[PDB]
Amino acid sequence: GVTTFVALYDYESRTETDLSFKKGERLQIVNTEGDWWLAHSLTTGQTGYIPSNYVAPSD
Repeated sequence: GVTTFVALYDYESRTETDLSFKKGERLQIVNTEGDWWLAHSLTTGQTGYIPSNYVAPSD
């Protein structure tokens, strides 16, 4: 199903495959095994891996 999170802190992309996002962005997982998740930003429309410890669940 849909699994969504909100960013607690800004994250700047530093690799070829991760995703930059800002505090407050809504992100969905494209599941939550592990610490790095493939995500899509509902805010920005971009995608990439995000660190799970920068985000928190959001209905």
